[PDB]
Amino acid sequence: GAMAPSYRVKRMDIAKNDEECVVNAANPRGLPGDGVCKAVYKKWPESFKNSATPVGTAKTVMCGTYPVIHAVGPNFSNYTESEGDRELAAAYREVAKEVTRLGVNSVAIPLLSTGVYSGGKDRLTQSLNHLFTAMDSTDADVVIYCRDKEWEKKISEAIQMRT
Ligand SMILES: [Cl-]
Ligand SMILES: [Cl-]
Ligand SMILES: [Cl-]
Repeated sequence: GAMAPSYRVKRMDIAKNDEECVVNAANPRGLPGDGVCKAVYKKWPESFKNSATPVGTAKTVMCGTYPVIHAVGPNFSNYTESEGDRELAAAYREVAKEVTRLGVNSVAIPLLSTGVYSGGKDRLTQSLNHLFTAMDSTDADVVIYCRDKEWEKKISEAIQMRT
């Protein structure tokens, strides 16, 4: 575990993370995809061997000794708000299980279902709060990656509020 487990947020490409493992915002079929998923595919393409896994689940594949945790959030274009919310909470709980199993001291994580899976809605708070529900009981240092300046400010504020 980390000496004093923390939450941080960085505005940069998760493919250049400084953590012991990464969470991919994966699709269920293990395809290269776009956004985070495409950056992860370019950096760790070996990790997409048998990475296909259902919505609401996480599947880890090694790239050398570096773990890639393929987390499949729901596409809110396809799910109702109610059912999408259940599956988004589930994917984060499976991430917490994998991070614990691997014994890592840090993890890089994107906000699942906030990009092309958002169904055109702002899901910062929804996705962030499910991340906390899952990861609060783990002792890994969590580093949340985003791309938007206003999102970085809002995520930083949400972290500080709890402290
Ligand atoms: Cl960057
Ligand atoms: Cl997404
Ligand atoms: Cl973002």
